Amino acid sequence: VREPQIFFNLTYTEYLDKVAASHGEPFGEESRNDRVTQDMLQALHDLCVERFGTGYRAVSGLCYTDRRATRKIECNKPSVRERDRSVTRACPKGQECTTFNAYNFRNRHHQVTFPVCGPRIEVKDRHDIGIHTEWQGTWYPEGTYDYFAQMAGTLNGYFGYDGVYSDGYKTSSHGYGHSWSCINCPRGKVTITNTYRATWAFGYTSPHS
Repeated sequence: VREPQIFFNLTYTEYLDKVAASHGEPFGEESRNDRVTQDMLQALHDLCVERFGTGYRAVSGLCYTDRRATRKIECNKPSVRERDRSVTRACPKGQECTTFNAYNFRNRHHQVTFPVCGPRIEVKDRHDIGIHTEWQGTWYPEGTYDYFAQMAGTLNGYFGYDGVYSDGYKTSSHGYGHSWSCINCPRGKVTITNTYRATWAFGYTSPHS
């Protein structure tokens, strides 16, 4: 069933809510997570296991920048009455860090915050028409896909998307705002423009389950 959905001006966590809604190994209270955020949390568990051994799980984390965008993740193993232990891992080069919310294994009262990386899209190719000027960037994101892109800071701009299904039929959008989201959308090309200055945008892509 082909059912692409396009949204402007969602936050990243609202994009993840739309992913979950389009479908409508957890331990403990992680049972309460949507499949989309649980898959993301499990990738953080993997980092805790790589750096604390079998059974360690991510219980929170954050973003910071020290030369590079960097994740700091708090880990604990359910068997263990010790303080949480931290592991730090830079985002891949060319990527930036944002956060999402999910239940950890021990806290049933509220979701906690976790970090996740995604490509930095440079918006710096200058276009001049008349005495009008804009800066552009293009992103080719990694069946169908759940795409997100947003401007950094308070800037807004135009988000352009051209997607193509395997049989050649097309889905496109072009609109102004702070962000753009595509749920269950075909592989495509994203263009971002703004009229203020050279800047950057954050992209995130995941296969649509």
